Amino acid sequence: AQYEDGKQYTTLEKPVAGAPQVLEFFSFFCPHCYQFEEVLHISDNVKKKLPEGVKMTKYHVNFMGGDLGKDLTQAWAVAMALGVEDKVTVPLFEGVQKTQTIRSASDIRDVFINAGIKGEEYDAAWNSFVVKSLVAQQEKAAADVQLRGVPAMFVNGKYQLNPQGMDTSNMDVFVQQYADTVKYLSEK
Ligand SMILES: COc1ccc(-c2oc3cc(-c4cccc(OC)c4)ccc3c2CC(=O)O)cc1
Repeated sequence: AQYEDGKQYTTLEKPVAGAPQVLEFFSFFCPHCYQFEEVLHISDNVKKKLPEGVKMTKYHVNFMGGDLGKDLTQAWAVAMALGVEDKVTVPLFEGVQKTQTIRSASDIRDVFINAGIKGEEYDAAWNSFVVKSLVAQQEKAAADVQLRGVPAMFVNGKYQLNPQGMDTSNMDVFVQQYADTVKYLSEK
């Protein structure tokens, strides 16, 4: 078998029902997550290898960064509620890891302000029960698979990507193996 459990992916002991087709977990504090987003563009290359109907879901996690870690998960909920993931992902990553200018909830907000989101919209979304729910959903999804590491990707609540079984001498080969794997799992 060219794909085998334990190599390119692992299988969940207890599967999760009702999960999204493709589910990614990441942390703006997470060094490999910065690489998947800015250097390797994992999500985008996965997306391009799937049918157009497949739903990709990406969630932030709490277990890195203490207080800011949770602030970031609420802010990611704001980003999803407002639909501006594509406007704030890069500045969030660089604020936390490149310039290290994100050191409080107020600096996170600055990112959205600079990115074009009006102060009133941000604060209204930040404090909304819609966002509280989106925070709960992110947490719940993570809880379902006892997530202790990011970046992580799960396919149909049953399969987890195992980047440790993939060649890393070449960034492009590595993301294609990763993307081709997601496609193979999406079809099991
Ligand atoms: C859930 O926990 C985990 C999450 C991710 C990893 C992981 O992240 C990785 C990133 C890269 C990389 C990134 C940017 C350029 C680049 O150059 C080609 C290579 C390469 C390999 C890995 C691995 C696997 C391993 O460590 O063997 C491990 C554990």
